[PDB]
Amino acid sequence: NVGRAAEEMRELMGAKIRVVGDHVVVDGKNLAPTTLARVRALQALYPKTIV
Amino acid sequence: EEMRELMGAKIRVVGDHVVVDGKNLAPTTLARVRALQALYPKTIV
Repeated sequence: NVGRAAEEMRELMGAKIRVVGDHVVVDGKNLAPTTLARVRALQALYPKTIV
Repeated sequence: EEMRELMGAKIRVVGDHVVVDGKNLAPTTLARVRALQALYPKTIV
């Protein structure tokens, strides 16, 4: 279930925007390198991830 | 629980996998943290 996977991602970052769509989708305009590195650090939690 | 005792600046949460986070940790602390990486394959930092 991607619904629970999305919730886990949301808490770990709570400037990003989290939406469910069909796969996990993360978007943002001006994010710090640390935030991007943190975001792609969570990439090892679900293969179906796009940034 | 084993990870928590071995470090008791870090924050330990259960989530779904073991999650470790912190802002300004010493290199020794990071080296110690990834030294515990040989205890569970499902670890992220």
